[PDB]
Amino acid sequence: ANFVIPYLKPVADFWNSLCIDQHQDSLFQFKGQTGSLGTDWTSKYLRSEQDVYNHKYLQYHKRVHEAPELTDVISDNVYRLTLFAGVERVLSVRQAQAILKTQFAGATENISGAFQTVLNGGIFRRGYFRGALLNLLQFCGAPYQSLIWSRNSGITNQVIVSSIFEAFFYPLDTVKTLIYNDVQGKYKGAFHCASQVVQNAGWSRLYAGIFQKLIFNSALIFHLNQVWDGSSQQWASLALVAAAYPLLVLKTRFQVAGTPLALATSNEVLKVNRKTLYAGLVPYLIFNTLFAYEFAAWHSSTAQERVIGGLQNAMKQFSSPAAEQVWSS
Amino acid sequence: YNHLVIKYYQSFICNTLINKKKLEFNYILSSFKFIKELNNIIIISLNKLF
Amino acid sequence: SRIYWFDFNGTVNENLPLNYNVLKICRNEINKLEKLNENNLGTQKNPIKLNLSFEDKHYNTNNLVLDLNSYETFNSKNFISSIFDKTFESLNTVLMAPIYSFLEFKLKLSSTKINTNHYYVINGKLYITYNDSFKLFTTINDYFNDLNELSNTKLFFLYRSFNIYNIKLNSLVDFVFLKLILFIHL
Amino acid sequence: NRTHDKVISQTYVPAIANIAFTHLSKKYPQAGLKVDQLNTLKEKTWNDLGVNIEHEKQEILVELSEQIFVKESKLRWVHEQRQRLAHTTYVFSGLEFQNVKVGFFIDSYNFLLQELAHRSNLYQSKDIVGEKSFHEKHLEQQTAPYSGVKSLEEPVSQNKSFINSLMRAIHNH
Amino acid sequence: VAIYATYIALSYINNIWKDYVVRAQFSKDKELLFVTRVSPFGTTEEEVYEVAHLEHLPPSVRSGVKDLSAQDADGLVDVTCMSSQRSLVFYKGDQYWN
Amino acid sequence: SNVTGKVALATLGALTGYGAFYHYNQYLNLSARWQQIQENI
Amino acid sequence: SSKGFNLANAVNTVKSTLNAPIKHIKRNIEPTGSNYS
Amino acid sequence: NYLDQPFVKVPNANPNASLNFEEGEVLYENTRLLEWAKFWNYSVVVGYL
Amino acid sequence: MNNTFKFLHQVISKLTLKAQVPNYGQYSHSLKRPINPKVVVFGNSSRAYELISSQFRNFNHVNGLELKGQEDNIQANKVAQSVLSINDGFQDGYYITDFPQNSKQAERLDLITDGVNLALYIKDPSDKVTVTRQQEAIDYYRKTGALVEFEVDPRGDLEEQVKQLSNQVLNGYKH
Amino acid sequence: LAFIKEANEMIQQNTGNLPWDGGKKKIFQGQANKYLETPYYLLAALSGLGLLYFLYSGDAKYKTLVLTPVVGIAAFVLLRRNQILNRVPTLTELFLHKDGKFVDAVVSVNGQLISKNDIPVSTLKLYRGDHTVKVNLNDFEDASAKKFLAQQSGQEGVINVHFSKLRNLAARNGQVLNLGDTEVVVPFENQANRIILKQIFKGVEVLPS
Amino acid sequence: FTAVSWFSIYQFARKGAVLPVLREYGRYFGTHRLFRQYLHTLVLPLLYTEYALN
Ligand SMILES: CCCCCCCCCCCCCCCCCC(=O)OC[C@H](COP(=O)([O-])OCC(O)COP(=O)([O-])OC[C@@H](COC(=O)CCCCCCCCCCCCCCCCC)OC(=O)CCCCCCCCCCCCCCCCC)OC(=O)CCCCCCCCCCCCCCCCC
Ligand SMILES: CCCCCCCCCCCCCCCCCC(=O)OC[C@H](COP(=O)([O-])OCC(O)COP(=O)([O-])OC[C@@H](COC(=O)CCCCCCCCCCCCCCCCC)OC(=O)CCCCCCCCCCCCCCCCC)OC(=O)CCCCCCCCCCCCCCCCC
Ligand SMILES: CCCCCCCCCCCCCCCCCC(=O)OC[C@H](COP(=O)([O-])OCC(O)COP(=O)([O-])OC[C@@H](COC(=O)CCCCCCCCCCCCCCCCC)OC(=O)CCCCCCCCCCCCCCCCC)OC(=O)CCCCCCCCCCCCCCCCC
Ligand SMILES: CCCCCCCCCCCCCCCCCC(=O)OC[C@H](COP(=O)([O-])OCC(O)COP(=O)([O-])OC[C@@H](COC(=O)CCCCCCCCCCCCCCCCC)OC(=O)CCCCCCCCCCCCCCCCC)OC(=O)CCCCCCCCCCCCCCCCC
Ligand SMILES: CCCCCCCCCCCCCCCCCC(=O)OC[C@H](COP(=O)([O-])OCC(O)COP(=O)([O-])OC[C@@H](COC(=O)CCCCCCCCCCCCCCCCC)OC(=O)CCCCCCCCCCCCCCCCC)OC(=O)CCCCCCCCCCCCCCCCC
Ligand SMILES: CCCCCCCCCCCCCCCCCC(=O)OC[C@H](COP(=O)([O-])OCC[N+](C)(C)C)OC(=O)CCCCCCCCCCCCCCCCC
Repeated sequence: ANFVIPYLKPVADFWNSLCIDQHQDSLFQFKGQTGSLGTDWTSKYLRSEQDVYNHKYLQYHKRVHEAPELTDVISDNVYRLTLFAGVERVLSVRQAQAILKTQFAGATENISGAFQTVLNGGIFRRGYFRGALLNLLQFCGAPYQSLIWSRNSGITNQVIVSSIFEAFFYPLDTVKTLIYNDVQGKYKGAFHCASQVVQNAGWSRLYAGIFQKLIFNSALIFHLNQVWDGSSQQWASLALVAAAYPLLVLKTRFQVAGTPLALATSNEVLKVNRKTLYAGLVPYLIFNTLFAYEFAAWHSSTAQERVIGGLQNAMKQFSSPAAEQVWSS
Repeated sequence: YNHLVIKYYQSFICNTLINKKKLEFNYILSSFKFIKELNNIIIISLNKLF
Repeated sequence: SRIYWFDFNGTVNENLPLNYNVLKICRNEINKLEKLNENNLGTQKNPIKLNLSFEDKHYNTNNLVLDLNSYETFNSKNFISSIFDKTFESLNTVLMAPIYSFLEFKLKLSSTKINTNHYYVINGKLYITYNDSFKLFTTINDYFNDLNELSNTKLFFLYRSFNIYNIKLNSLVDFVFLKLILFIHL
Repeated sequence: NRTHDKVISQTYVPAIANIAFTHLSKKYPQAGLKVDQLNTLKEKTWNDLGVNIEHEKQEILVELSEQIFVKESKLRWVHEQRQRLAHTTYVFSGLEFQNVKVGFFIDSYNFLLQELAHRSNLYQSKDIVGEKSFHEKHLEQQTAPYSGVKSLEEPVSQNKSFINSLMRAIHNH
Repeated sequence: VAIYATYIALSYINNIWKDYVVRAQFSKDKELLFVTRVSPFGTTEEEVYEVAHLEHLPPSVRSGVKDLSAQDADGLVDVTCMSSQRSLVFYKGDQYWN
Repeated sequence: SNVTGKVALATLGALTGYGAFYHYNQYLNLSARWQQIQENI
Repeated sequence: SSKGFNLANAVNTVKSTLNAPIKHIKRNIEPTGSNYS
Repeated sequence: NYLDQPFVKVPNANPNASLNFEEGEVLYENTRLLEWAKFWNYSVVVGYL
Repeated sequence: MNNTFKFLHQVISKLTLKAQVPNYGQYSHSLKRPINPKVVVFGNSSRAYELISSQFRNFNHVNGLELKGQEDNIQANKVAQSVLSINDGFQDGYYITDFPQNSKQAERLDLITDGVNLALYIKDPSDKVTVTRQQEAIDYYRKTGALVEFEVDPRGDLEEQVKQLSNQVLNGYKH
Repeated sequence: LAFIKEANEMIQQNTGNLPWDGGKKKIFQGQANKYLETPYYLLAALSGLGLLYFLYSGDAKYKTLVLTPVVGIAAFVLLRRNQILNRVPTLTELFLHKDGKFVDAVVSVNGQLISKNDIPVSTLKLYRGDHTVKVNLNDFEDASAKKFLAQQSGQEGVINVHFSKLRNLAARNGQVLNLGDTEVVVPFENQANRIILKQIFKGVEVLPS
Repeated sequence: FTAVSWFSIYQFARKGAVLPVLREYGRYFGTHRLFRQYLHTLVLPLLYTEYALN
């Protein structure tokens, strides 16, 4: 009561908040009336039952008709960044595995080998979560800045704005790629990795693969809009990004080339065996399909109609199935 | 005492290597005065107390 | 082009398997004996004569000028002006990637593994093509075992090449425990 | 007063004492340091013998590393000696053996030698092959090639059919 | 119930794992056998046995020989310490044997 | 650590430079909106 | 681009997993030298 | 009182001086049992909890 | 060192050893083989040749008998250059025969090549030249602890001897 | 193929069998040890400021009053120890001239490369044991420091200190080499040509080429 | 069922194991056994489904 419960209460309270409706609990905490009907527990429960869908609509409306918020965007993409952060690294390792030394370090040239190589260092800074903060920072960069400057905009404008910001923040992406593929702990951190690159090669070394990253980004944005709209042509766009996938693979190899982490140089990367261009294509598509970015600010009119229509259909459940049709209401 | 000797030994090696002829006393006596005074006053206080 | 005979004037010990370099020389000479035509050389009565020195049989190669832990240097090739060519070539590779896969699949349909021959009999012993030389062949199981060992060596090379002297933590643990025991003795 | 605990191997203890006494005898000829007196010398302190082991500690370590050969280590002799020398000097730099008995110095050096040998063997018997781990078996299984269908590769007119060609390409790629 | 249920579970789990042998080392004169066994939390625990006491005993029922794990090439060998009334279990696989 | 300092300083300047541009644009838009609100009131 | 999953390998592993506890089950239920009459 | 048997001495608490406890050579070694024991023991505890 | 602290010391050491060689407990069997296995073989019997050929299928032969007559320094240097490289076939294992013939050559080779990973001696009763030629080398490798002895009976089982020899050399390998 | 080339280069470097790189041949390759000092300095400053704030405010606990001085002292001691370790002259590379009588070396001091040339092989000497370092107290310009050193040493103005007391923080990770008039630390973890390295350390001169 | 059977047939065929069902080669067009096993696996369950439903 004086040495355990005070420290254990926050844990239980946090546990309950996740497992209980905060809005519904807040309504029930206030009991009585001030002169207006509908404050009783029965009426509050009925309201709270529909408040789940109302709050979802309000949150969706805020993300579209109000300035984007970093916390809201991160919350929507929490799984892609919080729990499955290491999935990005293994995908990066698989893409660059063609010109890496992993195959000589108890690993195979497949997604299973890439997973083992990442997990051989554990789960923390040298393992699964290596580069996770850089992934979070990169997400807080161009993907979030682009939303601010392209809220409620067309596909073409979104691609242009995203391309501009990705170029602006590109050096961060190169550093993250080097950290992901740094399997021997050569680099002690992002600043250390950047310092080594600048000291050995020029500042231009950080912008390797930019023009092949921009083109792939444009294809990804087009695919993202198609799936958000829900049109039948989403599968056709999914093929388009799959066809453009080797652009991403080349980008990763160029970033990872010209450094002790790789066995090849920039010139040799271009003339790499063509049978490994589609390295990790299926894992990449699966990960994106399950964890596609939930950028509601870029949703078009059709996507907004789809979401509202879905909420409205759910809202219809609050009628009595056996309601009598009376001549007089 | 050991730290001062090592610092003096290191400074002597560096100055001979670089041909400076001047010892970096600013580094050798990094905190000698503070440490010596702190120990001395503590010992004096303990002797007076006990 | 399967049976050939080589004669060494005591320069090669046949009581033990031939070296990789020796086999490479044999393959390099057979490839000439076939493509360049043949004067009936390579039979038991008219074998191929070779005088192999210690350097040829043992020394691997030359041109060991690779610089370990090095970075490619930019800002000298005018990356700003030269990036256009790389981007165009990369776009060409991506566009042609599906086409190359389709072409390769067609080649597989019209091609068979048995079409090419890789077995050569040398000095009454069977050998199979290996990278750029020959490899002794005695049984299918033995060949698969050799491939497994080769794959194992390639796979675990980096793990076996660990740092012997990276024992900072181990020394610290030993020092702490002994010092504690030293205090007990004192 | 005597427990059921395995004692550290004493194979190299006589050699360590012999080397240490010989070097110390080069500087203290009248110290009476002999291998035959190890059972009794180990009970005395260096102060009683009038020997300042601190000054000669580094020389003893260098001579021990160069002289002693350990066959239980998984590393070659040159690497084993270098690692042993680096390990012992670091550990003994912060240890003062002057005020303790000779046996502690000898036992301490023997303990370091054995631990280095065990660490060289990854804390496993050098004479036991052992069983491959899950990763080793998994990698070996994956490393194995695929035989495919030999019937399709058999040279026959029927194998020239487009359908048979398609099956051969799909299954023997 | 909570205190004794936990105690019984942990104590009996240890007894089940006690028979199996993790490591076995002879003495210099091959007069004693030092055996490392599983501890309650899965760590190493040391014990000492005499080679003379150790003995491989046949089953009391003579029809149960075919049911012994030793029938399999990769089975388990049950060696009994006749002084301490303890059992030592060794894998038959030669990989684990010197 | 001169290279590291330059890289860190360059990164701070670039991020700070973007921050100034973002706030300046936001300042203009807010000023225009505030003027329109005052006229409407 | 090494090949990954193979059903035949998976089936073999499943067989090994199911056969792993057979030796221990036999030892537990087998008779012992003692005859507690 | 119980240790003071009338006709036979109880064994000495310390091992006989004849025995030498110097380590020899390893006969049997199955280190993976420790990992198996830890896995099973923790699994049952979590399941029991 | 101390009975009470042995358990704690062993546990801490095992945890820390992972830093030097990660996942050593999972890849312990693989690590028994060195990166560049250099083997010195003593034995000139017909059975010994068969065992050598079977055990060293993927290794490269180095005939040191051709170097007889030259000075030890040159012989050691030539052998080191032979066994300090990897061919295009990725065969990093070399086994030497008829060398070294004396301690001086043996020590010189070890210094140049940082020691030989293995020194295999196949004691065949039907061999009478190996002892007369390379007795000094055998003694040196016995002193340095790199010598592995595997007695072979000519009338034994070839398969069993190969299996035992493979296990012993794998155990006897050193980094 | 690329890995094989790198693996061969790694093997050559480890064995120290490099060829003649022009006018001089590299026969030694070592690296120094770097320790963290800024984190300890920041931690010590934070503890010092925190202790001052607690005294000024008076709202601290007994627990933190006990802990803060210990953390500050521990950080301060580590900072001094790391600074001494970092500033240890450590031999990084050593080259031998064609004639075999002259040696060039580059040394690292707190990450700073210093190149020394024209070092006769006859002057090189590796200290197997603990040498003695001479300290001249007359050089010190501080009366208090001079008095303290004399009292501790118990000797004249020139005091000889055995290296055993100093190897804890001076050469704990290596030996001591005499590069003519100066002395440098030779780490154990290094790649070098043992045949040539031993002779030059002993003072013997190798044959030309 | 068709997807699982097709996956199983391909995986074992890759390893060199083919179920000894159906003639190895066709009587008229010489189609290989693997091709007909895929055809039978695709069509037979569909016919059974239609027969079962009717
Ligand atoms: C959760 C509640 C709160 C939520 C808040 C809302 C969320 C959003 C908040 C965002 C804002 C946060 C506050 C500000 C943070 C600022 C950070 C910062 O600045 O860091 C910089 C970052 C720091 O440098 P660094 O430390 O060396 O690099 C990072 C290391 O790699 C290390 O990175 P890593 O990825 O390898 O890390 C692995 C990861 C391993 O561990 C994990 O990943 C664990 C994950 C577990 C699962 C997650 C479960 C949910 C979360 C649990 C939270 C529990 C509490 C944790 C407590 C942590 C301690 C505070 O952790 C580590 O090991 C980190 C190492 C420790 C040192 C560094 C970090 C210190 C701690 C700071 C933490 C801040 C996080 C706040 C947000 C919350 C995140 C959760 O540096 C850079 O980004 C440098 C980039 C340079 C790029 C190249 C530049 C080139 C030149 C450019 C030129 C441009 C001009 C060109 C002109 C061209 C012409 C036009
Ligand atoms: C529940 C079970 C599964 C759960 C998974 C775990 C989930 C946990 C939660 C999430 C976190 C984990 C995230 C994922 C982790 C990674 C998982 C993993 O290991 O997966 C990889 C693993 C393979 O990895 P691996 O073993 O390392 O790869 C082997 C080699 O490395 C080869 O790999 P590579 O990287 O080197 O790739 C080279 C590429 C090389 O190939 C090429 O690139 C070929 C290129 C050909 C070019 C020809 C050009 C001809 C000319 C053009 C003609 C057309 C255009 C003409 C245009 C004209 C007008 C303009 O190879 C391939 O294409 C073959 C890749 C494997 C194909 C797998 C197919 C799975 C199908 C599943 C069943 C069917 C769907 C059922 C749907 C309904 C289900 C209820 O994948 C699988 O075995 C399957 C995974 C599960 C499949 C999920 C279903 C797909 C979902 C997304 C797509 C939806 C369909 C869209 C189209 C249709 C719409 C109607
Ligand atoms: C019906 C409608 C369905 C519609 C959907 C249909 C979709 C179909 C898709 C296509 C699927 C094709 C089939 C094959 C697919 C295979 C998968 C594949 O392609 O993978 C490629 C690759 C293949 O592996 P490989 O190494 O290349 O080669 C495999 C060997 O050849 C293989 O040989 P091996 O020797 O290695 O064998 C492996 C395994 C082969 O067998 C299998 O693995 C098959 C397993 C089948 C069952 C699966 C059920 C669960 C499925 C997942 C459910 C969730 C999916 C969600 C989907 C997304 C939904 C949005 O062998 C065994 O059987 C081992 C024995 C153990 C088996 C399991 C035992 C279960 C016992 C249960 C009873 C327990 C006792 C209860 C009673 C006691 C009281 C409690 O696999 C992977 O690498 C998979 C990667 C998956 C990663 C997932 C994400 C991980 C994220 C980690 C996060 C960590 C965070 C930590 C945080 C820490 C913070 C502190
Ligand atoms: C792990 C906890 C272990 C607790 C042991 C308890 C012993 C009970 C014995 C029973 C026999 C009868 C004795 C009389 C009745 C006892 C009544 C009683 O229990 O009163 C407790 C008394 C009740 O306080 P309260 O009425 O709630 O007042 C609240 C104020 O905040 C309170 O603030 P305040 O400043 O006014 O506090 C007054 C301070 C005034 O102090 C005194 O009571 C008198 C002076 C005693 C000397 C120690 C003072 C604390 C200095 C720091 C630790 C130094 C290391 C040596 C510790 C020796 C054991 C005390 O009294 C204490 O709290 C003394 C204990 C504090 C120790 C904190 C560090 C925990 C680890 C300790 C063991 C370390 C291993 C040592 C190995 C052997 C070494 C030879 O204080 C406690 O609550 C103590 C327990 C607090 C546990 C939570 C700590 C914070 C959260 C975790 C932080 C972890 C990281 C930082 C610490 C890391 C380790 C250094
Ligand atoms: C309603 C339609 C539904 C259609 C469903 C789709 C599947 C069936 C049609 C598929 C067609 C496209 C397939 C791809 C073609 C690719 C090209 C290619 O290379 O061929 C692939 C492959 C043949 O390639 P191959 O390399 O030459 O392989 C030959 C191997 O010998 C072949 O060996 P095997 O390994 O295939 O095994 C033999 C075959 C078993 O086949 C037999 O040989 C069994 C024969 C049983 C005869 C039962 C007595 C019938 C009494 C008279 C019936 C009159 C019609 C009554 C109409 C009632 C109203 C519906 O399979 C089995 O034994 C296992 C299956 C178990 C039996 C289930 C059969 C169900 C059939 C359902 C459809 C029936 C359509 C009839 C159309 C009208 C016929 C007049 O095609 C097939 O396997 C398809 C076979 C379809 C049935 C053929 C029946 C022939 C005997 C006719 C007797 C009566 C007329 C005789 C006239 C004589 C001249 C004057
Ligand atoms: C291995 C260790 C090696 C180093 C050895 C170090 C030797 C010196 C040890 C010094 C110990 C000091 C203990 C201080 C205890 C806390 C005092 C305190 O809280 O005062 C804050 C007070 C009040 O400050 P405040 O007004 O800000 O109040 C803050 C309130 N608390 C403490 C709850 C946060 O400040 C003072 O003015 C104190 C001045 C005196 C400080 C010394 C007091 C010593 C009391 C214990 C010993 C008593 C004598 C014992 C018998 C000996 C013979 C007489």
